[PDB]
Amino acid sequence: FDVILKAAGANKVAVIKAVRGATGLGLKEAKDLVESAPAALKDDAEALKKALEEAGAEVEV
Amino acid sequence: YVKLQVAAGMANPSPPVGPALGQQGVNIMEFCKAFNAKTDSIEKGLPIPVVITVYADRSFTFVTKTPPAAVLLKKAAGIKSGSGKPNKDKVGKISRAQLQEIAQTKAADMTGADIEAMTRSIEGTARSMGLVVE
Amino acid sequence: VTSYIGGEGHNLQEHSVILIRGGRVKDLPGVRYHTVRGALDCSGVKDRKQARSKYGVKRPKA
Amino acid sequence: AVYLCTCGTAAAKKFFGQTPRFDAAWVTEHGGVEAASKVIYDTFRTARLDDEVALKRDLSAEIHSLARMGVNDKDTVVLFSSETADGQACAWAVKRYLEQARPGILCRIEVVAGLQVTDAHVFRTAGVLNFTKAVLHEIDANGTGQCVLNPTGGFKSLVPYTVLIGMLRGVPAKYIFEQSSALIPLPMMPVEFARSRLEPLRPLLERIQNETAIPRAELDKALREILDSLFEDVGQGQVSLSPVGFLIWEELERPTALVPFLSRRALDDLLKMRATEGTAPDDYITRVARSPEQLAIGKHESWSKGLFWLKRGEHTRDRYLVSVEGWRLLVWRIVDADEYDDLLTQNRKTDAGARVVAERREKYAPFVRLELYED
Amino acid sequence: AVYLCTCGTAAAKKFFGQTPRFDAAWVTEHGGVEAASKVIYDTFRTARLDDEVALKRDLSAEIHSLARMGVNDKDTVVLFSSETADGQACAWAVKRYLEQARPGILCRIEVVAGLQVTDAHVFRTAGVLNFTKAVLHEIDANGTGQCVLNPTGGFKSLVPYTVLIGMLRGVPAKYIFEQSSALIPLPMMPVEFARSRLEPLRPLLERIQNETAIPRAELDKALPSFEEREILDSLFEDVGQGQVSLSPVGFLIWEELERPTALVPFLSRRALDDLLKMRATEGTAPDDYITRVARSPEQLAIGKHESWSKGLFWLKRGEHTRDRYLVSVEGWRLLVWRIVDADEYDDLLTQNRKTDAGARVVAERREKYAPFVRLELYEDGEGW
RNA sequence: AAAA
RNA sequence: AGAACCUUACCUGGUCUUGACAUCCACGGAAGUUUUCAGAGAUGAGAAUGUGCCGAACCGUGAGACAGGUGCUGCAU
Ligand SMILES: [Mg+2]
Repeated sequence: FDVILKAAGANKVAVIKAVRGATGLGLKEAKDLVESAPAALKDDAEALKKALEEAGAEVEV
Repeated sequence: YVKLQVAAGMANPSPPVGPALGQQGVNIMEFCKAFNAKTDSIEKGLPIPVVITVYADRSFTFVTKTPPAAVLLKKAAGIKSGSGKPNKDKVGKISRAQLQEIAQTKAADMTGADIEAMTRSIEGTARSMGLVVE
Repeated sequence: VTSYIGGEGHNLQEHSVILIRGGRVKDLPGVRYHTVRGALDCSGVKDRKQARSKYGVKRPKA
Repeated sequence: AVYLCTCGTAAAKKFFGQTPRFDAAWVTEHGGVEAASKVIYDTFRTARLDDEVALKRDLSAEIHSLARMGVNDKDTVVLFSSETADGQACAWAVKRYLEQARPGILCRIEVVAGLQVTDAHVFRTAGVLNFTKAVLHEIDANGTGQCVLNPTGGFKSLVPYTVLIGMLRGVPAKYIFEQSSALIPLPMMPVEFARSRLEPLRPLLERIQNETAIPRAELDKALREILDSLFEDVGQGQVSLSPVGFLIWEELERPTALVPFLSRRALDDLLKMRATEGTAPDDYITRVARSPEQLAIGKHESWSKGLFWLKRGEHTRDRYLVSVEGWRLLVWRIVDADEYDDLLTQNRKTDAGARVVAERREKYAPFVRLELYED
Repeated sequence: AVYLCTCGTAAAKKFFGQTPRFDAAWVTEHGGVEAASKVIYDTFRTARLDDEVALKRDLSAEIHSLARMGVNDKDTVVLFSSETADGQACAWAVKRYLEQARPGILCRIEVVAGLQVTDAHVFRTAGVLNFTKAVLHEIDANGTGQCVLNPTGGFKSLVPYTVLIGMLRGVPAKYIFEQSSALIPLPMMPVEFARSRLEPLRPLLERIQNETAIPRAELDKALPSFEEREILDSLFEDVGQGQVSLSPVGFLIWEELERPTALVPFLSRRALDDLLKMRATEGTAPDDYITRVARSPEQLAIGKHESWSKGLFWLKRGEHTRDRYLVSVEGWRLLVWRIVDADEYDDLLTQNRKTDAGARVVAERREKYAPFVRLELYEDGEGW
């Protein structure tokens, strides 16, 4: 199951930080993909999901 | 119904591919993402040739091919550009196994009935670019 | 006649309509008149703060 | 092609002077945005696209201009409708007529949030910025070589920010007056962002580019109200780049041409090599300077403090010691092989670039631009 | 303040519906421009500035916007009118009313040549440039801090260049929709003409400004990248015989990003050392005096004190000074050969007194003096 | 589409 | 009323940054004193030997007020 983003209106900056470490997309790309939810971001899912859920970002695996 | 040699994963909407699909009407960013997702496994930096098949409903399917022999011969010799005057200036050296290695991968795109016939096409490809066989 | 443009900087070109007044210029030969700054097409001197009325400068808004 | 047509409510022209004037109330009373679209679409559902008189009297501005630009079957049109209800009702009316007169077309409507002209603070802050994002999204998703901005419909205030996008990115803009009959490709004066004004902000954006957020007060303390639009408040006490900012960041990141300069030690050395080597070095440095691709190729061993060597090619009688400041390509030394070898012989042991820049004022500076009037 | 409002035929809106539509033909068949404007003025002379209802309903665009911007007697209003017949008529009607509504105002109407929307080629080559030159001229004349554009009237195509000028000169712009009731200060972004892509080309443009045209091959060498030529294609124009020249668009940009000049200074090698060694005493004064002399021929004529042979003459900035210069003028370049002090200058006059010294210097031209670098230095560590 |  | 080094203010190259030369502040060490290695030397490192006077002798380190200039003008003196 690919990691997708459902809702990220809580701590939008942190979700960008997660995908920055997770993927490395630039600030423009990373912010746009987060604001364009839902979209396909990428145990492997659980790793980034925990960081995403930490700041309140919703996760859909 | 267009044939391109886009990069391995650098399928930008850039002029190299951008305006080509536009005259047909297919979504540019749709093809770019689709092409990359399957060519991630391909070794980095390769002009893998893909033949696009567009329909009337503005839909498209594509088939990827093995990298061109000239590209494979350029990396086999460790060079970046071919001879300016092939058969006059010599700009590399590859062993017959390197011919066999290139022929085997291109065998999926060859037409010869044997490894020797496929190699001879690659051998002829090597001479035409100035890369001698060593 | 030849008229003298006082002040620092101006915006007079050909075909500009200006108002001249009396007053010679001592060191310039043949110049017997002055241009009235701040009247007709001649604009006032910029950033002037003292003797403004002599150069057509309206009082700063303070 | 792709037509990024701004949409304006000229479609519902037929309700001109009738008692309930065509306002957001009128759309509301007749049922809503979708319901009102059918009512508007009825008044001109019959008119053709090849009939001149209907183009100039019986159709909206988007339909008249698109029919003049030569809209075909294999096309894609985007309508940047306004946020107001009367704007969106016409958008759903133009699309139905366009998808009817030219079957096989793909028209999609973007609702630019907060594009109303009855409030100032919103329009300055959320209107143009959102509209700047939406256009810059489509151009980057279809390539600059295929988009045609169509700034004829809509308010008169969006037009500055449609054409300005066209000038920066490169897409053209085409306009046509109602009574006229000639498409006018508007002049595109080559413009860009003022590097001198924007240069001090480079470290400021560097934080945002890395940590993706900065507290607002620290942003205000670090830095002239024009710079405010560069920054969009995310909303949690931090600020991140507005869509205009990303343009500026890329403008301040794209490589440019370079104008060579020669230190006083290079000018003494260039001349004594001119007699033996013609005027080859003069062209090479200018050729390399005015071509970023050439410059990146020739970087030999890189020294400290931003110095890096260049060479004409294999077995040549010159190798240059250059570095970059602003738009200038400073040239420090121009040495042959034996002097070049000994320098690299020395640099093996200890640092080298530190010793050169240390004596910059005494020996090398001032750098004089490379223009020569030999005669 | 001074308001640089555009003009459009909203003033004549009450004629909407009549069988002859109000247009250029209508003014033609009503006794020329003057007769119509008076008639139109009579059709809305009874509207009141304080009347909010009549502002939206009956008046024009420029009147409405200016009323909201606070027009009074101490302001100057400039109206730009399209070249079309009806365009001029409607502007005149507004100028009459503005005097009546605000007596003591200084309202001038300006006509832009070629500003019409019927000819594609004429509009984009002369109409826009004439309009752009008009505004830039007026902003400089009145000065910044007093001009505020009002791009609410006129054609939708003149708007981008009105606003773009606002960003170049830092001049605010304001707009107001009819049914709306609030002025909208248009955003302004820090844009400028492409200095980055023209500074590498300064040698060619300076040649083109002085010498009429240059060969294209020289220009092609200057722009290696294909994209650069594609972007800068509009500025240049083929003049014939395998040459190019600045198109009127180009002359506008170049006459904006480059100061005027009469002669471009150049330094011989001996002068360069002479200038550098004198920096410890005169500071930067020699650099300023050279540029000033090269800028104004009137100053250069004053400086000539003693003339040598072969076209070399000495410049002295006046009594009580120490420096002195030995310069000559070739084509449009101000060549500088030497820069000496008070003591050496007397010796160089003694030598020329006995024998020809001008011929001695020109004899050593290719061995000590040439090539002449240009007077553009870079000492401080800073980059734009 | 000369205050959508 | 005396340039082989020194003088020396100039050149090429190697090097130093509250500093060769002063007053202060703090912290640390008697001062000095046989040696070894690397380097053209500056300098760097290491190992011995001293460790007194009665806090000052001399010292090394850190910060900044400052030191420093045979730099310009004898037409400011
Ligand atoms: Mg005396």
